[PDB]
Amino acid sequence: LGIHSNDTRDAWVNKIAQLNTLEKAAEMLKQFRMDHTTPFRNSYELDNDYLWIEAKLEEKVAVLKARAFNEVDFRHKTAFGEDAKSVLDGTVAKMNAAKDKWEAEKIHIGFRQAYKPPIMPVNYFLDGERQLGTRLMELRNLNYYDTPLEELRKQRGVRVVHLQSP
Amino acid sequence: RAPTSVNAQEVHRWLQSFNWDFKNNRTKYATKYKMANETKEQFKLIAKEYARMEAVKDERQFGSLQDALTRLNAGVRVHPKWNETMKVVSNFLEVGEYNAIAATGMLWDSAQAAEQKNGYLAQVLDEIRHTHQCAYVNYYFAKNGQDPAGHNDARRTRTIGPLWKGMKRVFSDGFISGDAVECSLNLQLVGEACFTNPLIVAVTEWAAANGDEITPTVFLSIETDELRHMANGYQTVVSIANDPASAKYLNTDLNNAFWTQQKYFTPVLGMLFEYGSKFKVEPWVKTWDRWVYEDWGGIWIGRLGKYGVESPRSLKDAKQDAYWAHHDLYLLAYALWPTGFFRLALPDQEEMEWFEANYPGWYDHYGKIYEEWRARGCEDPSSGFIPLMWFIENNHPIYIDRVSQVPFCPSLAKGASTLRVHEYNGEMHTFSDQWGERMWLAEPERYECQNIFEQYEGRELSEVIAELHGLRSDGKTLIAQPHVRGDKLWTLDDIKRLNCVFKNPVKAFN
Amino acid sequence: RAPTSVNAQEVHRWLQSFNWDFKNNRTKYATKYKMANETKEQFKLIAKEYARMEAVKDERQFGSLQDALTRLNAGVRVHPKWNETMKVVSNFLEVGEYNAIAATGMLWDSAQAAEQKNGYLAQVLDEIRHTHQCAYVNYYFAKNGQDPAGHNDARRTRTIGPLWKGMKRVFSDGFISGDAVECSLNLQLVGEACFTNPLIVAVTEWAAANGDEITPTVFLSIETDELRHMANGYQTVVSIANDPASAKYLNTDLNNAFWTQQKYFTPVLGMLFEYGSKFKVEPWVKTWDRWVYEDWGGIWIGRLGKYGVESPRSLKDAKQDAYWAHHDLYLLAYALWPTGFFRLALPDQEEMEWFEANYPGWYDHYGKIYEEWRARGCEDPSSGFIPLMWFIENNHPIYIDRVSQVPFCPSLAKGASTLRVHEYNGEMHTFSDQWGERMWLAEPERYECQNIFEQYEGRELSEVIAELHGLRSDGKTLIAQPHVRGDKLWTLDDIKRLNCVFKNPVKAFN
Amino acid sequence: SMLGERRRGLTDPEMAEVILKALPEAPLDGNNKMGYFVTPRWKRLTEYEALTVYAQPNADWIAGGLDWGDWTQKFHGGRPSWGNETTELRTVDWFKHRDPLRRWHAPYVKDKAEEWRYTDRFLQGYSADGQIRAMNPTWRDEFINRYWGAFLFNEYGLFNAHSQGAREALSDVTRVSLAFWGFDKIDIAQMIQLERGFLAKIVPGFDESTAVPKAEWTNGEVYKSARLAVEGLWQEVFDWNESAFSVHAVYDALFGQFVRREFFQRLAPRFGDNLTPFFINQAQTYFQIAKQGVQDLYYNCLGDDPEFSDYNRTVMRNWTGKWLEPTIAALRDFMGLFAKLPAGTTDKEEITASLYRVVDDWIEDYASRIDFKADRDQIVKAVLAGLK
Amino acid sequence: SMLGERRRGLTDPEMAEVILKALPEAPLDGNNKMGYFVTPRWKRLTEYEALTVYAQPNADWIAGGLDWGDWTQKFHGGRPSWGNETTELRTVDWFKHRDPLRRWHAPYVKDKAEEWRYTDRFLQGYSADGQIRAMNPTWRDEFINRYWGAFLFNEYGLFNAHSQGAREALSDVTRVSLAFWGFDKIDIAQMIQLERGFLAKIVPGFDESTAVPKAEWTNGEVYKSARLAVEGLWQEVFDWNESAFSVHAVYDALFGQFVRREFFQRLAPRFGDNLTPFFINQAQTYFQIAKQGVQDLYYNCLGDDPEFSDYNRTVMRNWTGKWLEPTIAALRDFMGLFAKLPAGTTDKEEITASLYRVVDDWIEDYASRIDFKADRDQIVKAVLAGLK
Ligand SMILES: [Ca+2]
Ligand SMILES: [Ca+2]
Repeated sequence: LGIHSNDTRDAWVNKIAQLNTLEKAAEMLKQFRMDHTTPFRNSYELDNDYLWIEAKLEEKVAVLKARAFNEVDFRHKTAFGEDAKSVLDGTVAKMNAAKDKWEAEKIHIGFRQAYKPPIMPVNYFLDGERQLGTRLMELRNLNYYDTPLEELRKQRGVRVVHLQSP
Repeated sequence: RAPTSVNAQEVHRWLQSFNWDFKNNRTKYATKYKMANETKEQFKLIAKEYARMEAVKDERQFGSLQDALTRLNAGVRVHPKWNETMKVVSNFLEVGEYNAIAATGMLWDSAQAAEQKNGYLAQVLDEIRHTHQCAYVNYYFAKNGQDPAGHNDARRTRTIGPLWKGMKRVFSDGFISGDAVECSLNLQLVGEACFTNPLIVAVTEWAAANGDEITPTVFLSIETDELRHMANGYQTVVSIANDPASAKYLNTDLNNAFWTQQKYFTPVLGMLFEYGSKFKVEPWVKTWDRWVYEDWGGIWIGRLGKYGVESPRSLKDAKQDAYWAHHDLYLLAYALWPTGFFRLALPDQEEMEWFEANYPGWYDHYGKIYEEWRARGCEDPSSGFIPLMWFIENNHPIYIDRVSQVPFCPSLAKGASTLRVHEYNGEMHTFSDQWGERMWLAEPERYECQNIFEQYEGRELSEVIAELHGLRSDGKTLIAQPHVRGDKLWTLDDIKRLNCVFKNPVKAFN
Repeated sequence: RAPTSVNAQEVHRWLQSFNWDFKNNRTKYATKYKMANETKEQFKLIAKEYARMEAVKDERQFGSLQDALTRLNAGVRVHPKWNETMKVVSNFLEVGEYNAIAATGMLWDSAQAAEQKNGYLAQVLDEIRHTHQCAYVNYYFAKNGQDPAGHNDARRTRTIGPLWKGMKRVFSDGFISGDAVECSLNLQLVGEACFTNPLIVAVTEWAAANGDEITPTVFLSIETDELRHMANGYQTVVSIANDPASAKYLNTDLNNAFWTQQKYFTPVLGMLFEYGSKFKVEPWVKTWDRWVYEDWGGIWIGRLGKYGVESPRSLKDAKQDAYWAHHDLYLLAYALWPTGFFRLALPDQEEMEWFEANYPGWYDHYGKIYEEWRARGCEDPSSGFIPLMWFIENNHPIYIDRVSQVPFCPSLAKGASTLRVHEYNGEMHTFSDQWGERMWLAEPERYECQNIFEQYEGRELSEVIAELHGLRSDGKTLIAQPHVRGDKLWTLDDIKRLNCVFKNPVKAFN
Repeated sequence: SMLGERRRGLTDPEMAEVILKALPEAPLDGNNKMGYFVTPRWKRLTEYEALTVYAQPNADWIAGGLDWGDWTQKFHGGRPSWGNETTELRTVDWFKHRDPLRRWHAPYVKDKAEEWRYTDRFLQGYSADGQIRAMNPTWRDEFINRYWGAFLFNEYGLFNAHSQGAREALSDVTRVSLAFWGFDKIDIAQMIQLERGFLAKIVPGFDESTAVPKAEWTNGEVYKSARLAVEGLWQEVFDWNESAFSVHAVYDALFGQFVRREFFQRLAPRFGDNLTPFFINQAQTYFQIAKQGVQDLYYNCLGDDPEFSDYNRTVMRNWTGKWLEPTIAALRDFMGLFAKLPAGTTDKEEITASLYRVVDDWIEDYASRIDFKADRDQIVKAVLAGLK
Repeated sequence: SMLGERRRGLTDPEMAEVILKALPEAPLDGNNKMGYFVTPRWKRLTEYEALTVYAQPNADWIAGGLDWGDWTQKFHGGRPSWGNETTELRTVDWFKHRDPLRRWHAPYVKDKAEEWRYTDRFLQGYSADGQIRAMNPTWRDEFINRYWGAFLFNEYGLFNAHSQGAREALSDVTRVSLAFWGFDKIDIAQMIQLERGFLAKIVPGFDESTAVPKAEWTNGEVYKSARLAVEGLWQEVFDWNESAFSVHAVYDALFGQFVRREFFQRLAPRFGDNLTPFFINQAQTYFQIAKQGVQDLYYNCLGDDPEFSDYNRTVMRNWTGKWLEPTIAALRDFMGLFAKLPAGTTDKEEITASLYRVVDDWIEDYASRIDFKADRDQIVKAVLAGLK
């Protein structure tokens, strides 16, 4: 029950083995990424294992999507029937139609949370990564320092717990 | 029928034309900059001339190592403290060199000019060479040294300690995660130009002073390759200088790059040098000021000034926090000695005198603490005392900066003592400076690195060590030690008897 | 279609068949023996593989020399006395190895079996390797050492002195002048086996003890080549054992070859070791006894008894001398110090104790003489005294063995001190022993080497030195010196002032 | 000074006296083997593995990793420095791979350096020997200064296709092999160019510019489809493995081998040309070297993974099909090159004989490994369906 | 023990201190260049010249010697260890020679070692590439195994012709060059056997035994006069310069160059053999390397000697006439081999043109250097009479 081997991990191991459907496993992954990844995750309860769990989960979805899609689909269709390129161009669209860094970052993180392989084919995903990621930076790094920490903390919406500076 | 041939230069002359145009002939990586496809590289080399000049270097290096140095028992006649220090220096530089392999591969993909790609390619191969060279140093000291433990398994025993995390930030993730240009700065523009290059030479000086002729033989060779890494970095700023984004994002990326690197190396390097040796070469203070302020933040950055490159706005901050950084950190590294993969020693009388002479005030603070820990038996397994306990007793929390991963103790530090805590979506975050805080506030998803106190929460100390293999071949004695002598070595049991259980320091604010 | 290749042994298996029969397919050199054309070799090499294994050794060697050893300033940190000894040791060995080049080419010519030729061939190239290796040691010491003179020009300054003449006999003419088989005995069966391998190792030991890591690096590599060489000497015996003449001549040539080598190397190697060093490894006598008497006088000589080979009938007189010969010789070498290309030192206080301890009676003989010479001011340039003068005043003529070239003073010696003077067809000849004397009586025309007294007769000392370039670059200071200190070095003028005029000691006889 | 002012702990009496005094009577651990915890691919652990395995700091969540936790700094968006998300293939451990030639940086540059220096020596001898004389003028100024040359841009393209792998590879062993596969490719391309620069030096009027060979590659019809396949492999694939696989186990195995081994390695001589074959020997030696690595990774390691064997083969068969077609095209457009060859140079039975060798080798060394059911005659028919 | 028992003066505190104490403040001479007295052939003295020149202890009575006096021990009868009496050529200084490649032992075995390791790599790439499949069986089993095979004995014999020069060479620079010229020859012979051994491994039924090529050499017709010339050069010539000169500047420059380049190199390619040309590139590189040294010694140093120029040229012209006849006989007999080729392989015009090439190169690189009046048509005509 430590760093690399623990009940929590063992739990999901057994929990994942029960997935006999691409749809189920695919959805679970989605819900897992919504519940345990990124700063916007729903909870930090699995902070010490979610990364290792998520992979054991991408695995199942990987194997299943394999023994389910046909070549053309495995290369162009998400494990959700979604048309990879469609979603891609669809997201880059909203990204470039973003008013500010706050809007931008919200799209990118959601994109990764929803279509991270084995959901979307890696080819499209990383192509998105280079497009979305680029835009995100452009907005963020523009007058990166202009805002004062006080204000920035407010914009980020953090809850200042303690401050000390001599 | 005169004997004739063609050299690399005569071929490279056509290398630029090797690349052609076509729809998606562009980078696969996110970047706010546009690398000019008309950019040239400095050295007109082809794969074959590259291999040759490197093979020649290899001959001398390995020749010295396998022959004369071995005959002179060079892997043994080095001071114990330094034998330990190299477990960290060599292996930590290894990952830095290794990640640099991916970073330059990424840069190579970023460049559109045939020559700029070729230039980065040379480094890809250089960084692989450097990974293997640093690996060889630990390999050699493991094979022929006074204490193989750590040298022989650093790749996995490194993961037990907190110092390793920060290394992955400056020389791993900071090398490949983010804008290719941002990664380029962390690597070549700031990392290598400001620290690595000078560091590499310095390491050879401290090594020689302590009887280590192994490291100079390897690092000086690595050093010869640096001239190209510098070339690549300078070319990065050139290939994007004429881009409108440059005047819009360069500096920010540079300042952030500068702070990122100095945040870790400022404390760590000075620590390794001054505390991981017996004989000293020069006070880390005069060294840092020369490297950072003079050379880099002046002579080097100044030359890029004609491209809009400005001095890091955090330079004032960095210097003000640097003075005691390394001294402040060793207290933490020693207090947490059981989590390492190397053995540490407390300053001896000459050293304490050396420290006080060079850093007035050192003894009244650090010196007295070390004498207290020692008199109390921090070196003796039978004392039942580990300095971490003293921090708990005197209510001196130790935090891990969520961004740079550098351990810090505001309540005790003679250096920076600012502490900023924030809660966000059910998770607490601790920061040690304003630059790192801003980096987090703006890019929350770029920094979610779990700290040791978070991963080891509630875990008993000897269990973490055992699980991560922090033991010697006898399965009982720890790799890490609070002294560098040959007797009275701490065993896993000695640690278990302590019943030290980790706690997430941030929760005290709940 | 699996990746395949062919190795050396796979080719060598057919090398024996390369030679073919034809009328004139016979040796071009005179010889009493017949080498069987079915004779095989020990190592199954081919040109390319030989090159590769030697290339590998060169990398380590030159790698060590060019890198670590150079960084450690190993060229300088050697005892002054040893730096000098190596001027003689490396250059003299250089010619032994060089003549071995032609010597083995002659054996390669003599052998009829393709494999036996190939064995000798591998040695012809090795001897070229060895010439260049010994040349490198002198080259390295001149480039990086404390006194380049002599190291930088021994190839011409060696000719001024008498110790050099004997060298060309044992390790030059004795290797190529005479019956191919006789030449092989001088070089291999006795030369290498009895003196040269044990010597090489001994030299590396004395070198290390005296701070020299250059010589061990090179000589230890030379040493690795001798494996195939020991094989050449053995098969030479095999190639002629089944020959009627073998029984009739093998033992006579072996005896002569044995005496030839011992006569010069015993006193000279012993001299260079004990008098040409500060730190001692072991008394020359026991270093000898082990070689010549045990390990070779029975261990190596007995093994070949299955071929008709026997024990050297002169071994008695050889042993009955290896005790004092070197001490006898140093008196002479020092007395004639202005005839060398190296600097010599009088034994110091500690040394005399060592000498007297390991050789009782040493002090009452050699010790007291050195003390007087010191009083006479032999070390000081203004004394106007050269130990040679002492021998003149005390009626102690110094002769040169017409055969071995070894200088000897019968009236003051403790080794073989039996002067024999003959007159033949208008010429005088001086012998120091009954073996060399027999050699000359039987082979007058083989030994007509003019000695230094004959060539220098009527010549003023300083003139010979000047004519033969025995000066340093300042064109004034002598290369040779009576002491090894950095100040008060003798100049050409200091010698001229002595007005020492050579005379042939044998002209006194009526 | 003669002794210098810097005192060294190894040779300085005082300092070494201190060091010696601080030393333990014996090593503090008898285990003097670095990488002793690594699982050997062979009898005993090799220097290659010790120096390479686990150099990459992956955490356990990236199959094989031994570290723990997230990266310290990720990309804007959250993309990990290295992640499972950069390739479709899955494995129990990314550190399983092993370059059969056990090449770490030292042996690699040593081997290439020997070739470089020999190459130099050779050229100097070729020129001295005047072997150029026996060389058909046409072939020289045409099939080499144009068709062979133009091929350099092809090798350069496959070289660049390795960029992403260098960055995205999930382990040290794979990254090192990948880097060497790509590095060998730009080498060859530079070699092709070196010959032209050479021919220039010994054939007055011979232009070493890439102008012609490039123009031919960019606009020509000879390699038209070839270039299209290249650009696709290089710039349209974002999966580091799919790229390496498709490049070495498909395009270069088929088109590459044919162009190198069945066109120039089989014709240059006929026109009195031993020069070009000297360099092709290198490229071929390199091809075979790289091949052993590709097989171990994609077949021995991934294709035979005790957990994702089927899964991976499926992906490779898919990528195989995905790129077999573009490769076939490239070949066809190439077939149209013989038509420019003088009469008698080569018939159709041969051209057919060669094409069949490639496919058979390709099927035997690659296709059969992932069970990609291929049809030799159809492929050949398809490819061959484009002559004259 | 960890430290060991042996104390070294460089690292042992006590001993090192005693040593450092005895050291002079600075070097006792600032001339740190060994061999400074050697007259440099080029701008500055080279490592090659320093490590080599004057290593041979010749006295002044052997032109260029710096020593004095007779040898210490001579042969029974009185013959000197080395002496003027071993060669007809005379010079003002036997140490004037310089290998233009400046090869001392280290550089020599290094380049050969590179070539060796690459050869191994090449053979491995070659066998794995399966190129042996397209090589003509008859060419392989007949011309390579038997005729190319028999040529190894020719190379071996020429190697052996250097044995006496190794012993008698009057200077280190010549001894070294001569030794390397000879060593390269046995290397080529061993490479011919290596190829046969390689073929035995990748070709079912190919016999690597030397019995066949040896029987061809000793009893065949094609090489009869070549063998007779070789036997003569090796065992009937006692003059070390006549041997080296006649071997490289007459026999191997005419016969050797024709066989290696104008026959095997020229025709192997036509039979799908890229294997043999690989090794021939080595032999030709070596031939050209030796040629530079040969030209320097016999033309630059001896044929142009400021004192014995006329004399040496007379002697060398004498030797050229002496060995040109047996060499023509060798070529004449070799012409027989062409009648054994498959019809259409080559023709009388090509054969003639190729003879003219070797003869023209020979007249230019050698004959003309000593004013030897050679009639190219006369030579070729004499040789062609051998065509069946
Ligand atoms: Ca008389
Ligand atoms: Ca006939």
